[PDB]
Amino acid sequence: ARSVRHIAIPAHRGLITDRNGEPLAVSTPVTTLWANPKELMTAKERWPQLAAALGQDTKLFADRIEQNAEREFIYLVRGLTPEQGEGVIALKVPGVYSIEEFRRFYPAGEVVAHAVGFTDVDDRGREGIELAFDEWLAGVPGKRQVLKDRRGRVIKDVQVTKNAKPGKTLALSIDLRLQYLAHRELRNALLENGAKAGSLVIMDVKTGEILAMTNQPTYNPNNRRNLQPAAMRNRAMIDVFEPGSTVKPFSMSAALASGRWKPSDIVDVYPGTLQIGRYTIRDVSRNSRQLDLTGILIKSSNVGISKIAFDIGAESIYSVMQQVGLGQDTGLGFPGERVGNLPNHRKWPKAETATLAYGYGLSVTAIQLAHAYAALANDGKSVPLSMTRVDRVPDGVQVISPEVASTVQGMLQQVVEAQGGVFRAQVPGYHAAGKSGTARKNAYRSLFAGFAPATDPRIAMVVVIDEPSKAGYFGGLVSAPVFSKVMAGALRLMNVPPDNLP
Ligand SMILES: *C(=O)[C@](NC(=O)[C@H](C(=O)O)c1ccsc1)(OC)[C@@H]1N[C@@H](C(=O)O)C(C)(C)S1
Repeated sequence: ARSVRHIAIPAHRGLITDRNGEPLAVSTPVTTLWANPKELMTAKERWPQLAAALGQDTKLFADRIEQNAEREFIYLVRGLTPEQGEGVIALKVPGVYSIEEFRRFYPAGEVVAHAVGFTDVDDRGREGIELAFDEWLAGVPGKRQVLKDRRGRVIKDVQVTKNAKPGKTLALSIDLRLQYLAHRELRNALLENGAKAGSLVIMDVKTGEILAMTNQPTYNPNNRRNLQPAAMRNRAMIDVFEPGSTVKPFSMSAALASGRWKPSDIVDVYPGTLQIGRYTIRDVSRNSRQLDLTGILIKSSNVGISKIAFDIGAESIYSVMQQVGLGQDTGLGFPGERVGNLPNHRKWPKAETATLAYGYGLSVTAIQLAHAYAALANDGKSVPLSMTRVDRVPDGVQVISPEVASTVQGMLQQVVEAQGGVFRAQVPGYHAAGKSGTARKNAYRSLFAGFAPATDPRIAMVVVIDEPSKAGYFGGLVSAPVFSKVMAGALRLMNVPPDNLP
């Protein structure tokens, strides 16, 4: 006859900003319309105007009400503007009710779609930060007591038994200015090279903060009608790859820490191949005999790094890679984040020793690679990763000795600045450091990973471009130019003083 029931009071989802307070996700007030069929059934002459207001066929609308004439609740539509919300309310139909709800808008849209993420139809987080910090952002909902009659007509609002608590504001580590630069330059590299996909990550080597994370393809998270799923992949965090030659500096770190190698030591790489039973190690350029350790990185000799790997043992290389976080949990607690794999064999045969040392037989993400380079640039100290603005920097872990990291930094500066090096990664006005890669998946992954300024490193960056088709595929020519252009702008946006001085 008269029954007490409780209706959920939706809560306003917390504002997401970039590190500078620019809005990235905002809760917009929407109006949801529900109906009591049992009441609607007493006012059928109003139905047609309501169907039209909801853009529905009059017969399909009517059929649906009749089919649910037993129920006391149905959604009519979720998530109208309050202006179109009022339109339907004006129609004054018995048994139509309104709930005030919230809809996310993403001001920056596709520029930061993967990082910021997406909410489902219930305003819960579903991809990216929205998912990872859903508990922070969501906000516990409210409860109001209503009286209903036996037909389920809402007679009376009685009281609020639990206040809605709004979700909490969250400032990302992302800098929208760098995020826009990275986005623009990665899109243009994708189109210039007719490539299938790519990622670019920018990290603060001192604070562990991710300043930019971008992927192609991307999508407009404000356009909830397409949802092409391949464009929704946050590739920087969920696509694993063999990193190939971008891990040679970690091989070189193991070599320098072994006590068996100094930078001026020499390896004979002639004739640019080496038989390992069934396997044959090949250098792309084979006009070399004696190379020093720096030369082995400038020419990316697989023969040279392999011979060093045989001398020092796979264990020492595995150890460095594990300590800098290759194939390791990032601690970011993004659900569905990929960890890849760094297989720890007890002893390694020669084949597996060589392939590890030049970046096959492990799987990593662009974010792990960027983090690893961050530790190398930060004098061998790994600072924990963050996707949220860091006020108080947590203690880092010394994973490579400062002398060794300093020495390898210098070698990577030579990889960029030396005769026959990756000149396309040069950053006019600054000393930049890094290493190119070109990985087989004929299908190629183009890689460049590095940091700047070499004098006092601030920024680590990774560029991954999947299946370039138009103009070659070497990391040194496809990805290096992107690193150059994004590092040119990012350093200046952060007011990092040019270090290419007397
Ligand atoms: C590292 O990435 C690199 N890559 C290769 O040797 C490739 C392979 O595995 O066959 C490759 C050779 C020709 S095209 C792809 O060594 C494991 C070397 N580093 C690359 C780079 O710096 O971009 C080279 C110079 C292409 S070879």
